[PDB]
Amino acid sequence: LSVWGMYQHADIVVKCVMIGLILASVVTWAIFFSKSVEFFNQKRRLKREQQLLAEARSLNQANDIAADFGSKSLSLHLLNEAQNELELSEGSDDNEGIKERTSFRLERRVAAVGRQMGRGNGYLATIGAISPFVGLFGTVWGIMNSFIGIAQTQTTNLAVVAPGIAEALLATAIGLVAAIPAVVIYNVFARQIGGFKAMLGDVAAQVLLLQSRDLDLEASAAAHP
Amino acid sequence: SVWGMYQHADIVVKCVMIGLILASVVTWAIFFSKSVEFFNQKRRLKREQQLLAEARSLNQANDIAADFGSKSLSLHLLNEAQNELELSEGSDDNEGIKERTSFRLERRVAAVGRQMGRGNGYLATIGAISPFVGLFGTVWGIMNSFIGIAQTQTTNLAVVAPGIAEALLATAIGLVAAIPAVVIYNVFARQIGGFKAMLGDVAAQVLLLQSRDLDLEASAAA
Amino acid sequence: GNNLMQTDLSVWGMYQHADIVVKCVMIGLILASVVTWAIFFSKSVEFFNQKRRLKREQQLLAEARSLNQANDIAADFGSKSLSLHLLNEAQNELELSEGSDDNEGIKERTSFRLERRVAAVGRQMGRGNGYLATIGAISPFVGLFGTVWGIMNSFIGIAQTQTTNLAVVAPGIAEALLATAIGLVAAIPAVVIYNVFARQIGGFKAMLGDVAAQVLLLQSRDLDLEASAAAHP
Amino acid sequence: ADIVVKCVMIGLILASVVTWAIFFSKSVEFFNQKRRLKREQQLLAEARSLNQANDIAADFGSKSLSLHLLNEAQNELELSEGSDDNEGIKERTSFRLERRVAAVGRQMGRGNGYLATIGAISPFVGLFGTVWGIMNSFIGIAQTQTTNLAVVAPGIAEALLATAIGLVAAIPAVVIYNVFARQIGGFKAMLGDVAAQVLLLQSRDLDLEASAAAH
Amino acid sequence: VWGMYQHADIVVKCVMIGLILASVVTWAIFFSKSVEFFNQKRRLKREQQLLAEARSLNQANDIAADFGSKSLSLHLLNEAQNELELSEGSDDNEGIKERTSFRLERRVAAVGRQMGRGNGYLATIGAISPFVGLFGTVWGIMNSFIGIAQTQTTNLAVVAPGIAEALLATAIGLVAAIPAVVIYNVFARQIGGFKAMLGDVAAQVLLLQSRDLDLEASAAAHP
Ligand SMILES: [Ca+2]
Repeated sequence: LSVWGMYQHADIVVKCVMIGLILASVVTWAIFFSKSVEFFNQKRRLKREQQLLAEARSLNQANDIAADFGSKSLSLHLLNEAQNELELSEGSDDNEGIKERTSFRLERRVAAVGRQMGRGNGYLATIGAISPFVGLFGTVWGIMNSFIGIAQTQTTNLAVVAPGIAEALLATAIGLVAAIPAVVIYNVFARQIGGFKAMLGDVAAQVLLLQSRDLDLEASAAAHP
Repeated sequence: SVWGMYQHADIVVKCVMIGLILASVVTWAIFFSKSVEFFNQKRRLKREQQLLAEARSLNQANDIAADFGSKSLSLHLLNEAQNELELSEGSDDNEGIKERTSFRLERRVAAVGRQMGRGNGYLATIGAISPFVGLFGTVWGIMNSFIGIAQTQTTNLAVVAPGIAEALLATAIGLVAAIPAVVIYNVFARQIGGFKAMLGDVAAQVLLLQSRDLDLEASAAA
Repeated sequence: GNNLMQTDLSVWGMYQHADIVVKCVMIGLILASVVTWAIFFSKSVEFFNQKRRLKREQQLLAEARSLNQANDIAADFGSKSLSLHLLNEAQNELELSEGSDDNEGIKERTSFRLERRVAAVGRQMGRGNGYLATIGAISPFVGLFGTVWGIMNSFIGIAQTQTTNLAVVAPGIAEALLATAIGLVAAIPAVVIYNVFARQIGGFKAMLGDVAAQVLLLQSRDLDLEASAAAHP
Repeated sequence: ADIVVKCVMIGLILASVVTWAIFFSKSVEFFNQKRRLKREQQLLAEARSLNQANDIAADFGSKSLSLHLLNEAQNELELSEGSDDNEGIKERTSFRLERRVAAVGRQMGRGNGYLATIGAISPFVGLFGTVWGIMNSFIGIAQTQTTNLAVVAPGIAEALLATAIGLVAAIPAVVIYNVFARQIGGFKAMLGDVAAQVLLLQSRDLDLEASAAAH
Repeated sequence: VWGMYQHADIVVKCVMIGLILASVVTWAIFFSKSVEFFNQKRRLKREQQLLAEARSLNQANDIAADFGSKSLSLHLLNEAQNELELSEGSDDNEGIKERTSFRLERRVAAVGRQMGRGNGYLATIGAISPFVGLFGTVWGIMNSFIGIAQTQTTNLAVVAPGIAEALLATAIGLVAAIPAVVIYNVFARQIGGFKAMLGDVAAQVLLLQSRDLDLEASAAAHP
């Protein structure tokens, strides 16, 4: 029969397989659309902030440039951690310590943001990996039930069992149609999350470089009046 | 008709089905016990991390964590650092203290990570060998099918059907055992990674407090 | 019953034995093949030229016994020269640090900068290889979809028209298999080209890291020799 | 019958023999190594200085791992006598202990490769056997001319036996391989723990000594 | 297997000849790189044993003098001496140490990379040989199904040849794929071990240099 009349004419287990695979497709495309608009906005904002800080030339100038980036700015956050470390460290003779403590801080928040970016990629990787074998389960179960049928009666003449076989194969087709776009989407999102991490670490590095240079130049100006 | 499929079938395939069945049960037991364990451990650690965010020195962190409980992971990290300070008493070299402390604490995070994945070994091997076992069953079934053609001498469809049915059942059960073990192993591996990361953040907070405090004490003496 | 009235057809008459879905799988796979080969031909000449240029720069700078001599060597390398960019970054760090007492800081900052740049370049080399790895990964399974859908249609044919024989849905079965065959032919060159690019990119990264390391070593040694000559005249 | 099918089957059973040899011998090795290290680490728990750790380990047996790590640290101190730079000693000692620990891990892993591959490829040489046999059968039905698969069916069943055996060979290879891999993991952690204790003792004693010498 | 491959299809003839060339390449790579790794690891193991006796960099240089021109150890020692000569006149021994370790660990990496050469081809052959064999079989059964119609009968004898050629493609695909991947893994493991040993020799060189710098500095400070 049709693909439709072929679905509900199948075994309850095979029905389950087909419906589950279709829902998997829905989750794939939902994740795709939302995360796509998200990454485009964040990448634009970060690129803008980064090129504005490119001119910074000191850490206080960078703070002045970043003042209006918004409270949700990742650059503003990294700059604020460096400022927080300096202020907590007021009175210390050891600039190496400040530098150490600041690098540890920035590198850790960058890492954390990357871990936010990937939330949901676990579902994509899992769907693309497991969908073909789930479809495969469906068709194996369907054809298994078919052959359990042919030796009961017990028949010959393949044309009689053909519909159950076709209905079973539809399960594998749906399994593949679910997996392939999941795999593709997973690949692009991995590439973009990597690129985003790289950009964010670029800003964090700008911050550390400014802080390091500032500490050294100030210590030198203080040692020789 | 699964109970009817169960022994309608060959002794070898009875073995395949029962063994794989057990594989599934151990898989899901592991899933439920360790999964609830991870929910609880994560919830407790996240709470302790919030309370300790309010600490502006190490002594205050120790005061905040005092009543965290006997098995608290944050309390263990703080105490490891306190132990290094106590053992290093009288030393002029704060770089040495900092170094020794990080080494100890990071070495601790790793170990906690190692014991979270303790059950994962079983999952990894089950998902590893379940298709093999399954495949054996199905290879057995098709083999029997040819014995039918040989003993019956009639090559119609009704003769080959039992072996094909058996074989397919073995493949189906092989998939049911293999797939969840594999994805559960991956989910647990991810959860362990995030937990190691959170715990590493608490250790980081401890190290930063100790480093800043040492520097400030040394400057107040100069 | 005896003899026949029928026959089969050629490649164009096989195409007539697939449904609309399988026709799409085949044509889409073949276009996929075209993008793999365009990627290959475009990136190949690019990589070759940059690799020759960099190889020359690296051999010439390997002779530099000092950071000043290295600057003289690279003087006219061109505006787009990667080596010249690394040297200019080291010079920039020295210049931004003018007035500082701490040479460790300069060394630290310079290494942090240069290593960063090398990594970025690697990323700018990897552009498009994701298309290759993805094409080589999923093309055999796109082909498999074609095959599964085809045999499904064949079993529908067996079911509506009774009895059996074959001869009817047999061409459709052959066409379905053909879809997997085309899938494999799409996957293989993608996988091989991809491996070649992974190797060549690895070597290019090593060459850049060699230039970068030579720059850092010259800067480190020169800072220390200057510091020692300033302490003890 | 045929020829190569039976050689696939025998080569698989040979592979099984190798699997079992590795299993028994490695079982002994890992269990004795783990027991020795566990005790050594418990006894070293008490030492309040590097010297106290050497003295405790001094009768561990000549092949003890803990005693070797301690002797590396002691050797580095002895070689560096006369030196005013304790950061150097520390550095050198860590480098040594890191290398030595790594090398020991290398040795403990040896032979696990054979398990990994036997478990990986054993079902495919099995498959090769059946494919070869059934290929022979189907050149057989091409010869003469037959129908009624019943003539060639027993040969085809014999051919499948080769895959069956391939899977049987692979299964224990794979399990033993996993068990031994978790073992190598635990052991590397234990060895790193003793190494770490050595480094901490030496570092702390170097610092308390340098301070007391200044004042 | 003689008349057989003579009567086959041109495409399947291509998959077969390609697969067997893959096989010959794997075994050529295997024999040459096998003896090469054997000789190099013998040489290095002897050198590491002999250098374990050095109590300083000069003593190591005397031990290594006749190691030969192709010796990796001599290369490492000469590199470390070169760093000492270029830094002559510098008061900063931290710098010297830093520069030296950086150089040696990169030389080690480079040797590893140079041995990783050609293992790529094994990795690629082991990667695509199942795809080619599998293509062969897919083509074979495709052609057998084309065979049944026309003549438009089922039976067996015209269905059997396509089955025979497909199975042949699988078999030769296995014979090409399996040894290529196994050899690739064995060589990757050997390369890892050699790189670790070489790093061990390098570390010996670094430690001797470090200790000598510190002892010279101490003998100058407290004469
Ligand atoms: Ca220092």
